[PDB]
Amino acid sequence: MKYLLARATDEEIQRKGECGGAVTAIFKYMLDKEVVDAVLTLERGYDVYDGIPVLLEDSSGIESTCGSLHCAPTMFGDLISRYLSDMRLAVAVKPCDAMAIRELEKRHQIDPDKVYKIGLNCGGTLAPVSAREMIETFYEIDPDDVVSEEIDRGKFIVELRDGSHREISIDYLEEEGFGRRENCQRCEIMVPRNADLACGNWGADDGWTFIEVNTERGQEIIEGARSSGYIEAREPSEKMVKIREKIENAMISMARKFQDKYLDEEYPSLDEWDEYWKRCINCFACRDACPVCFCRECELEKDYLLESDEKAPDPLTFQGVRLSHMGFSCINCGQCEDVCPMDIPIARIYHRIQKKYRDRTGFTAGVSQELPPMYSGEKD
Amino acid sequence: FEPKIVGFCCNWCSYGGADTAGTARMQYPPNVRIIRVMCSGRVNASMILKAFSEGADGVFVGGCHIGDCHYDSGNYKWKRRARFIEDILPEFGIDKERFRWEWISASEGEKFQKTMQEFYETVKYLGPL
Amino acid sequence: MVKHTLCPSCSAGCGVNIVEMGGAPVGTYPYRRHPVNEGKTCRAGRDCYEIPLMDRVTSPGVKKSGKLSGVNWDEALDKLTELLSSEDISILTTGTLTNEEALKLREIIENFNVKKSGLITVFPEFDYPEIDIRNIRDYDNIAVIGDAITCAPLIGRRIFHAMAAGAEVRSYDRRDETRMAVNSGFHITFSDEREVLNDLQQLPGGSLIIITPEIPEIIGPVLEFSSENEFDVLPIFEDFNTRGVMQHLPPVFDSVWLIDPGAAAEPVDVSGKFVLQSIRTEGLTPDIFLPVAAWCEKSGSYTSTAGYTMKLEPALQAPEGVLSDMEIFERILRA
Amino acid sequence: EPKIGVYVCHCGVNIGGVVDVEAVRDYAAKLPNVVIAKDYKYYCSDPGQLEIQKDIKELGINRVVVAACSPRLHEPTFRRCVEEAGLNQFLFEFANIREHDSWVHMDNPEGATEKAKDLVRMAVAKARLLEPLEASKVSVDDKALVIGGGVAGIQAALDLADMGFKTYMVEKRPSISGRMGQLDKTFPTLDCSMCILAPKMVDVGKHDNIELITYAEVKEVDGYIGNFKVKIEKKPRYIDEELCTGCGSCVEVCPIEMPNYFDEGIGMTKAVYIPFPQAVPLCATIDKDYCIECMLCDEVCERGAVKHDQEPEEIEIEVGTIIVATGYDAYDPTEKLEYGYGRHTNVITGLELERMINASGPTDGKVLKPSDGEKPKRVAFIHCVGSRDEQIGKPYCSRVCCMYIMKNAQLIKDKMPDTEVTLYYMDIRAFGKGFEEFYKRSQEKYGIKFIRGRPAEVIENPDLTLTVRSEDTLLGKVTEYDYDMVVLGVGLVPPEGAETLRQTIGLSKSADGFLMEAHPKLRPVDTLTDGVYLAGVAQGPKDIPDAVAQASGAAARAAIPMVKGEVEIEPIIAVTDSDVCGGCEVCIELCPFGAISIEEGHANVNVALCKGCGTCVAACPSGAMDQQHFKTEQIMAQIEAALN
Ligand SMILES: Cc1cc2nc3c(=O)[nH]c(=O)nc-3n(C[C@H](O)[C@H](O)[C@H](O)COP(=O)(O)OP(=O)(O)OC[C@H]3O[C@@H](n4cnc5c(N)ncnc54)[C@H](O)[C@@H]3O)c2cc1C
Ligand SMILES: Cc1cc2nc3c(=O)[nH]c(=O)nc-3n(C[C@H](O)[C@H](O)[C@H](O)COP(=O)(O)OP(=O)(O)OC[C@H]3O[C@@H](n4cnc5c(N)ncnc54)[C@H](O)[C@@H]3O)c2cc1C
Ligand code: SF4
Ligand code: SF4
Ligand code: SF4
Ligand code: SF4
Ligand code: SF4
Ligand code: SF4
Ligand code: SF4
Ligand code: SF4
Ligand code: SF4
Ligand code: SF4
Ligand code: SF4
Ligand code: FES
Repeated sequence: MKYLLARATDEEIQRKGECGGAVTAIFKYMLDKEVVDAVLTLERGYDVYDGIPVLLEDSSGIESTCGSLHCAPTMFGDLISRYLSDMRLAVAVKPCDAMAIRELEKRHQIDPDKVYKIGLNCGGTLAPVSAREMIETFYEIDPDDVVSEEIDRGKFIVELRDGSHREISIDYLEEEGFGRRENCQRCEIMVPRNADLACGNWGADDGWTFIEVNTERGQEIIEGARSSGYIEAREPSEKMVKIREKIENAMISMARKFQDKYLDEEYPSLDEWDEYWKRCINCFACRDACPVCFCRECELEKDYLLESDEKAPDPLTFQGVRLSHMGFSCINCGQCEDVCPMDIPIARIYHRIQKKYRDRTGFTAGVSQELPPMYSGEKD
Repeated sequence: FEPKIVGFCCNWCSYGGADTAGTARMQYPPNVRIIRVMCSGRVNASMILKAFSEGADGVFVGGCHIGDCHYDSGNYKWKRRARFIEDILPEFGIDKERFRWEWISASEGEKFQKTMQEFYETVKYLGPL
Repeated sequence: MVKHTLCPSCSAGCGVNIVEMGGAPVGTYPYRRHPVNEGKTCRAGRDCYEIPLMDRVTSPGVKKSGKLSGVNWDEALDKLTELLSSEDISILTTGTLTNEEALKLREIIENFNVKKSGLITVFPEFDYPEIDIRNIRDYDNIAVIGDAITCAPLIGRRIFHAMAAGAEVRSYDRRDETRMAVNSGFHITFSDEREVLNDLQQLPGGSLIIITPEIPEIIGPVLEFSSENEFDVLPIFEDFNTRGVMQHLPPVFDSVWLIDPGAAAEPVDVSGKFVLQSIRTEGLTPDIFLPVAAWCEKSGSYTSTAGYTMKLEPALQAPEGVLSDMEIFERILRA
Repeated sequence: EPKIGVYVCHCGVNIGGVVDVEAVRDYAAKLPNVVIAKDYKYYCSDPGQLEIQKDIKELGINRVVVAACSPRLHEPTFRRCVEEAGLNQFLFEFANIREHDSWVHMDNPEGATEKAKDLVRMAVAKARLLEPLEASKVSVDDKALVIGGGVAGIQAALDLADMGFKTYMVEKRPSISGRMGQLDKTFPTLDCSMCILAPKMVDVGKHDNIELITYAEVKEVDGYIGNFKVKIEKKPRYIDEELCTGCGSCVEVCPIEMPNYFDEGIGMTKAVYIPFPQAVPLCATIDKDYCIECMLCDEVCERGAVKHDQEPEEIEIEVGTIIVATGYDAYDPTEKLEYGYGRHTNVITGLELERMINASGPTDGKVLKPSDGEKPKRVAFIHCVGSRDEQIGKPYCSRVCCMYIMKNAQLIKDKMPDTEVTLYYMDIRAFGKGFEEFYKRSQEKYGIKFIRGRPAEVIENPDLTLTVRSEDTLLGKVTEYDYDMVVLGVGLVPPEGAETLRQTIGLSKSADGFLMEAHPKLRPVDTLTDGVYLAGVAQGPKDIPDAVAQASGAAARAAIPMVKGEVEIEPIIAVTDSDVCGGCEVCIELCPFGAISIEEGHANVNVALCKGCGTCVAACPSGAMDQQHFKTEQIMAQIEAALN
């Protein structure tokens, strides 16, 4: 079974689920049947803009984790490698989460045996505060009234407390400096085929989740969840499986256009990069947030590299060194740019360097299961 | 303008090549300073970036010819790193002409002398970094 | 596991998530939803999770001969009541209590008659405006006294935003090589406060004066100048809840009761008895120690320099044997 | 705290002529941690060495910097000088101011002097951070293991045993001999092959320095050179090797018929069998895939050597060197569907023909048609079956098929003068000694016909004759000739279980699928895995004399370390900090000598296997790996000194 249409058998889960609640039903089955010891997911805080990671040990009250949070640009790989390493686990992953976990698994920081990946289709995420400012400026509503959010026919659309829907073309918002994160606009991966399962709504009807099973482990998950009646499944029309392929191809083409824009046409000049690098406060937030920078002790803090004075570091010994260390394994997750207190576009340069390396060698960070050719023991 | 050039030369061939050039009394500009390593596989991007950040106008790396490595594969790893470094360097305003990596054998004194002369001329033409 | 809280390492109201495993803090996670920083933090904000575990003392202590020795809560409370009620005490606090705790301590002070009281701060009592830092970019002219970028990096971020949007930024300091001096549009190194005042003479109305504690002598005049010439003043206080504590207590020795649940007190001069109510006692040798709960182990509200108030629930469980400052205060009052 | 003494050598007028040695010494005197800075005319001499030794002894110097000529010329000299002075030889640094400065900048005395000052500064910067290192000594056990009991393995074992080294030979088959014992005659001399091989097999079987373990396989190999621990699984013969005499009574009374592995699928034997009369050891073996436990062998055996209750045995040996001599398998042409091997009755391979022509083979030396058991009147031979063919991924030449095809054609003509033999070839590779004369004699003496053309197809006729559809490229025309028998010149492939053994030992294979040598030209029998050597066809296809030469060479190379009894390793090796190592393992595959392993989630460098290149050190991101005498801090200090 390559493709399925699944939805939860519990009425509460399907009601609260974004797309029929199949993902929540899989997690509930996995915890209830003890396939895994825990589930790492998101859970909204005091509003839709506040998604906090949660590690559930049992399925009691799991429906609180239902729904999609487009304003939660979270990374799970770093949490799975820092603290959850010796646990059997099931985690909801966007394609960037799966890419980070794959890059960490090929470096033996995460055990692929112990981690189950129910990946989600991702068309992009938004920064919460920026999203609220956008809703105030363009939707002319109080952001606290928004109860849900989705992107679709090119449209950010918001469900409301009243019950209506407000729609704005995402092209307009992204041309006005808003909308999805800039790294999300360049994202070339939409279905997480580097995960065990790939669940989305691009080939599904209302109330159903379109699932692509990528691995035999995904097949075991789906079989165990259907046999016990946690999930009910049907098979997409192959007219649907083609609409999904076309949508994905269009999205990837738009991503390539945005790469040509941000990394070639609107790429800052050397003078603009000098202006940016003058700002750096040497806080190492980019290094800490980067999932691929996992080392117990970092070379950038050695006496012969670290900037001693309270001034901007030399861009070479900080940025160029981190680039030489991991820029072939950059997954364009944007976390480094997200956390930078100085608003430096780090991800642009790191993604451009990774793209040059990929064009030369053909290595895709976060997708290929092997190490980069840099670490090849052959004499290729 | 006298450029400052830092060189890394493997013990077995490229250091031997510079020694051969010296024994034959082949003259090249005094700008280069050579640091000795056992293999070019010892060199990484950190060394090159440090040299450029400490004030080097050009950086030279000299290894054994592909297939001649005294440790049988070190220059392959170095070549990979050198290509990636060529990718990285222009992103920070360093012309990749300032970074020269060559294969020199222990008997190629003339090759070493010519490489040093041309690298010095190139870096001098480029000007201060 | 992952719980919201406020970074206590400076006055900027940055939010951070503390990751908890097994009942102890193990790391930090971005708090993107917070409007002050949006999940961005300096190095100090990403190391704060270690504060509850660094040299933590969870047993009330008393000065036996020479060294401190453990005792129970009732004895220490009674012997503090002794000094409070009979001989004399000066109560000093840092900007590290909650607003409710500040109100309770103000009640304690007036009732037990403390002549000398207040908050340890170099800033005066001023009609400080509420200035949401998101609006700093809207100001046409900004003057900075001190190194605002280094004191609170996440407000220097907003200064950078303002410079991007055309705001003319001028910086004044005694030093010529500082991050603000380096990055501002124009910098003036001055040896006389008169030069700073003369330069501020040209600032149009509604301009923004961001003043740090680097130069304590010019704070008084500048505030005065800002009241005469109709400027908006953003102070950068020393402690995370200095502005919240300032409301209930005024800015302040023989015998001192020092309350600093955040351990943010630069050493002060004590001649007589020393009653320390903090989380760690490494620096000094107090006569009696009152271990309290940390910033993140309390229920209550904090106000940042800009004025952003934030109500907080306990992100961590207070260690057994310690009490929140308000419990100690209520015991002192009721006992 | 470092206390550095700097010594500038004039070299007569070679350095002092261009470089102002006095100014360089003065500059060196001021550098931090430099206590004394002298200069002498010839520091490579007893006077200069005595001056250096005297200052070491008198001024309490712990670091020495000589500014002179190449480390490559006189580093051992000054290392010996300082060590005799009592100072560790790795607390000495060299600055090259003659080949790198004074002989190449004769036109710029000022530039030469400034460059000399810079180089001395770099040398002092490195010296300040040097540490004392001691060379390590690794004991080498004087016992060897030879895997494979063919002609190459037999030769290697005999050579090692005759040099006095106790040897263990391990052979998976019940008897030693390999493929050479299966041949009837050898090219280019047509000499009886078993009659030259059998004496060597008997020698191996009763040699005092050889322990022969037949019918056993190498299960595990751990350790390194001189320190190999090998676990061997001796499969149950169900016959007592000590009591059995090989009389063969048990074989006669066995009611079960089983294929004989020695006959390559055209001869049969019983479930209890002796592979051939000249087997070493001459012992019986029972195969339990065919035994019915009738017990007839038990009541007929006169020595009580039948043991149906036998169990597999485990042998643990400790050796110093391993020689892999595992040989080859014949290519299986069943996949070449156009030639119809396995479908057409009268299509056979070259090895089957070797067994058929053999006078002790299943047919008693008579070449007969498998269909009707009659002598073929017409025989065709096809070259390059399974070789030089990219449709099957075998783009190499097996190097022996031409010669054995011609040998078998000559043997057929000798046995059957009136038979007609034709060979279909692309190239005739008669390259060895006497091979070209063999080629000519195939035509002049025996009248064998040679057609240049790779046959397109072999078609079976209803009467079971075979039509070979092939172009005669020299006549330039398609030919369809009929034959009573077609023989396929199958190539050489690595044997079954080659990959298992290769992973067990940790060796690397070449493109053609065979084991890889350390250097193609100058180290044909060595491997990058210290203490392991290759002999014979294990390294790649070749004929008997080449395999014998390789086996003797492998014996010599293995004996050298065992003769020495120890190996000295220079301490410029890599070292891992387990506190910083994240266990990412990206360094493991970068060592060409396999010196790095992972224990307890951290990288460990084997001291005996590290050559000190520094590739793993440069690859480690976090810096948990560092090279002694070339630490990252030292090189960074040198860079800073060179530029500042
Ligand atoms: C930011 C985002 C963008 C998406 N974009 C697309 C898209 O373009 N096209 C498409 O077809 N599908 C997209 N999806 C998936 C879509 O919501 C599917 O309908 C759904 O994933 C199918 O599973 P479900 O509805 O049964 O899951 P549910 O029962 O709703 O469970 C979803 C689970 O995902 C977890 N999760 C993991 N990461 C996040 C996160 N960042 N935010 C919120 N929840 C998270 C939730 O906590 C919850 O446990 C997106 C999802 C997210 C979170
Ligand atoms: C049809 C044919 C005809 C030939 N005719 C001639 C000729 O006339 N003249 C000539 O000079 N050459 C000839 N050759 C080539 C010749 O056979 C080889 O050069 C020679 O046999 C190689 O000997 P070896 O010891 O390297 O390998 P092999 O003869 O293959 O012996 C290898 C030994 O290792 C054993 N072994 C394999 N794997 C293991 C294992 N895992 N553990 C333990 N033991 C193992 C095998 O069972 C065998 O005992 C011919 C080859 C063929 C195919
Ligand atoms: S980077 Fe790609 S996978 Fe990650 S949130 Fe953005 S669009 Fe989704
Ligand atoms: S460099 Fe930035 S974009 Fe690339 S993987 Fe690291 S955090 Fe993500
Ligand atoms: S910068 Fe280099 S050493 Fe530091 S964490 Fe990243 S990869 Fe590791
Ligand atoms: S996060 Fe930004 S300011 Fe901090 S070290 Fe990285 S680039 Fe510099
Ligand atoms: S700017 Fe201040 S409040 Fe914000 S993270 Fe840094 S130290 Fe903490
Ligand atoms: S040490 Fe070198 S330069 Fe000095 S005298 Fe000897 S050979 Fe000549
Ligand atoms: S016991 Fe087995 S081997 Fe012996 S005679 Fe019977 S069938 Fe043959
Ligand atoms: S088992 Fe006995 S009967 Fe059989 S061959 Fe050996 S000695 Fe002869
Ligand atoms: S030796 Fe002759 S028959 Fe064998 S592969 Fe080479 S060319 Fe073909
Ligand atoms: S030594 Fe370095 S590269 Fe090797 S496993 Fe340890 S951390 Fe990884
Ligand atoms: S330094 Fe070279 S030889 Fe030594 S372990 Fe590392 S890669 Fe192997
Ligand atoms: S030894 Fe010079 S490159 Fe390896």
